[PDB]
Amino acid sequence: TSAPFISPMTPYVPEEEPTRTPPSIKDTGTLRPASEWYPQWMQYRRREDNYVFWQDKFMRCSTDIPWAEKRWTLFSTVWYLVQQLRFVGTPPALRYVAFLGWRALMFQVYAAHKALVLWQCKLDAGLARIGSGGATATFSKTMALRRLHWRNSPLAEALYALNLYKTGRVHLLPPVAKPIPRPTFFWLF
Amino acid sequence: TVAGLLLTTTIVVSLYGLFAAVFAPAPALPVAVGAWPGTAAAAAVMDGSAAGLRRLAAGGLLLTAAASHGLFDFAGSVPNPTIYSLLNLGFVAAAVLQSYFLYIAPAWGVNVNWDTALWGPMYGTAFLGLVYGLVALTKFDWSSVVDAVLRVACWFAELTMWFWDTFVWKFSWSEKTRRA
Amino acid sequence: AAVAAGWHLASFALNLAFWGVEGMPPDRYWPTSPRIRLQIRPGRYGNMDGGQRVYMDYLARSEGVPLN
Repeated sequence: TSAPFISPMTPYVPEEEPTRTPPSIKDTGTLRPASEWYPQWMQYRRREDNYVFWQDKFMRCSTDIPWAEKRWTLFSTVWYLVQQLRFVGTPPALRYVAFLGWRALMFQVYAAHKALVLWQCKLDAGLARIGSGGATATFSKTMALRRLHWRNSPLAEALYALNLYKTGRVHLLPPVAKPIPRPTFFWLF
Repeated sequence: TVAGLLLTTTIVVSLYGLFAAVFAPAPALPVAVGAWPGTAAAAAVMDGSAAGLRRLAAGGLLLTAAASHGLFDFAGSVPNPTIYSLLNLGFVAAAVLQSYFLYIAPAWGVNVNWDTALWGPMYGTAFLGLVYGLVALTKFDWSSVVDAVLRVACWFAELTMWFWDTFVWKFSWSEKTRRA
Repeated sequence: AAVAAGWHLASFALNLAFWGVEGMPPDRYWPTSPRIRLQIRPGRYGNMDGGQRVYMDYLARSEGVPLN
């Protein structure tokens, strides 16, 4: 207990200001695009409770920007050229066509990822059998969902595969992946 | 100020004269091939009557070097700011007198251009002593020569502005006008 | 010759695909009136009282009103 005055049973871990803006309100944690104007859940709440849509817009766009997204660096003053090309030097029609193509591609990518996740759950259910040796052909829906939402680091899935193949225990899962902060160096980037 | 530069340059020059005069045995006088192969001291070696002369010159140069170092690091506050006025005499007058000797040296016909370690620091320190007489004579503020720089720069600027407005492009044309 | 003309034609087609200002937001380093951006305002001299008259028809000359 390095703390002289107060030391609760849980050690204090410092909190720091966030470095990136949160996911919007509309996007899923997955790879599939969103409904592109109105989320589907907006239909199951009272009209007087859906001010959170436009409020979240006002927040991400103007009001709570984390002071780490307004850092002037040598990298951002060239990304400015790129973005200004895209926003002022291109006609909106070509931008629209590229938008449609990108949406289609991302939908196909999501379908592929979902198939891969299902195959992964089969393989892990199969390997836990060799692991525990006996009856369990089971997997965990927890791990399937965590794989579909990109919540595991690779080390976590490796440790989980080993734990399954050696002791079964299909309900013992790695803790969670924590969010990646925004890299900064100096005036450089 | 230029007093410090004066004295520290006399330091450097005198100590280098010492380091080049007390580390080498002696230079050699050119033989001047075919110059009266008999008498007239030609096609000979330098004598043991001048090496000690060179060392005495070097010792005097070292004493005045240490004297200049003392005066420099003493009057760096320019403890006694005004006592050196006595040695001021000794530091300058003789120096000028020194030059006088060398100024009569071409009259006596003594050759000073051939050898390096003897008359170089001679004329150097003598002229530097006269120049210290100057630094005490007109009292360069170390910001007055900068003022002369600024004076000549302002004069040349006023010349080039006239040259421009007369022969290149009119200042009324180049500059923007307002109110309309 | 065909290639050297097709370059200009591609550039012209690209400029045509713009069609206007729909999609272009405002900008404060570049107003639409050059006089605001360049700080141009008349003074005192050269002011004729009946010059305003002329002003009007010049506007009427370009606002295309064939009355004039």
